[PDB]
Amino acid sequence: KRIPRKTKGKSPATAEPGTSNCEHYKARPGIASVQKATESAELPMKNNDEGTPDKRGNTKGALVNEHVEARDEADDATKKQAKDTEKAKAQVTYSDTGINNANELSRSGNVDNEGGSNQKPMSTRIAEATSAIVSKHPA
Amino acid sequence: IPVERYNILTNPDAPPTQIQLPEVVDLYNVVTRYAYETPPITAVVMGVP
Amino acid sequence: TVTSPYAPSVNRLMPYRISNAERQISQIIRVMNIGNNATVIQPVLQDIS
Amino acid sequence: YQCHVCSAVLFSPLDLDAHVASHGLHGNQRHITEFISSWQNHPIVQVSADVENRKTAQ
Amino acid sequence: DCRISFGMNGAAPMIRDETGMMVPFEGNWIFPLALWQMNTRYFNQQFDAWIKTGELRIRIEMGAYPYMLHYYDPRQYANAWNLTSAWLEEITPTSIPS
Ligand SMILES: [Zn+2]
Repeated sequence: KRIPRKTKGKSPATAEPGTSNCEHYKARPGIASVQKATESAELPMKNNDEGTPDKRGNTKGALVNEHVEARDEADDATKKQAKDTEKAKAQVTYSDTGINNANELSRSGNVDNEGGSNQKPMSTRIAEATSAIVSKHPA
Repeated sequence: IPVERYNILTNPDAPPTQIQLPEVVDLYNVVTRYAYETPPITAVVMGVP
Repeated sequence: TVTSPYAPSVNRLMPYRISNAERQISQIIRVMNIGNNATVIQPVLQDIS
Repeated sequence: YQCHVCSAVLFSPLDLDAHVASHGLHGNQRHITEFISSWQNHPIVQVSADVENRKTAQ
Repeated sequence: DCRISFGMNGAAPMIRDETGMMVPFEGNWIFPLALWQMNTRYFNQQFDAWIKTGELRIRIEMGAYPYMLHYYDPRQYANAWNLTSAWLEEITPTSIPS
């Protein structure tokens, strides 16, 4: 009865006159197609985690600017839309719309939680700031 | 042996569920064991004229 | 019209009832998750389409 | 065989005993939801997404 | 709103009248043909055993329907269940045979 885990942690009956299985009816909406569409639409949402820290305290994600991050995510969504529609150019674009949206920010791994850039990760900053004041034995 | 932790045994005039939990935790208590059933979501989809 | 029959039992446990406050808090968390990232909006609209 | 509660068709007596448990009847666990329509013969069960080798189960 | 309720511990099952009452499987009934078609399978398994040997009787109201004839010799035993069962179990949410 032991249930596994999904992740890792710290380690005279005669046949009565009603029954039959002859399959007379077929649904017009299409049970297989409806189940396929439901499978596609049932999926949970993507986990947008970049900007948040890991165990050691270092933020996750690339070191690119916020606005260029938003632009790249937009046109990647456009490419994925085209791929889903199975064409060469997406017809429902998320990028290069008519709206001027030059102030939009999208969370990236460039900025830490304090509000400073991490060109030198948090663990490295802590380590050097602590090593700056250690001392040895006299002799 | 600390008799304060074995209260329901040592202390005669103590109700079987009494616990002095914030100060000292007891090492002999009254546990309530269960046995349930968790059936799956069943339905019989009928049609409407 | 859905119908789901059953027999009289008291040891049945189907934990599924919550308050609107918890639903609203979950909705707020998901709205924060979206975070101007069109990649987490695209599949939803496409699949509902 | 058949269950006179939900009108589903079974094949083995142990199958019927295991099936009535979903309604609450005893006798002498892999499914999450179990539906059945009344105008056709096509049940639809639903099993967890991590299990292996699902035999036509959503 | 036609709902069925299974019988338990020997008590007979019951079906819901149009006026909210629930009755057993016996007597004179009146169905709309669409009401049967929408539940062609759930109804066969519940009702056919009672129409055959029990005391149930149903008046499926249709208005118009094509028919077909079967002649038999009167001086020999004849039985209609093999004909009238292959019709009930073939009623469908889209079609009916003769
Ligand atoms: Zn059943």
